[PDB]
Amino acid sequence: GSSGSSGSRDIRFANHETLQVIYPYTPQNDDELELVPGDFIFMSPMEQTSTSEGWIYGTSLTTGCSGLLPENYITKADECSTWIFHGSSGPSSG
Repeated sequence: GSSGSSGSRDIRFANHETLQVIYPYTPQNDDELELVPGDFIFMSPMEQTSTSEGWIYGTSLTTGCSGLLPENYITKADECSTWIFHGSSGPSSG
């Protein structure tokens, strides 16, 4: 069949989200992950743990480590743009 587990080293056929760190954060355990200003964080629903509360499970782009972080330290990725994908536009939407 196909040689490739569910996950992958790179996001090609996955719907992983991308967020940019807006402020640093000093963790205290593994459960959480270190945050760095100017880095990205890949969030996945299959890796969500204690997020619904306020945190968010993702993976760093610089280091490559994953863990829980405060949603109040990151932001949506508005740097990457699609090629044809429209999504939605009109009422102050973009």
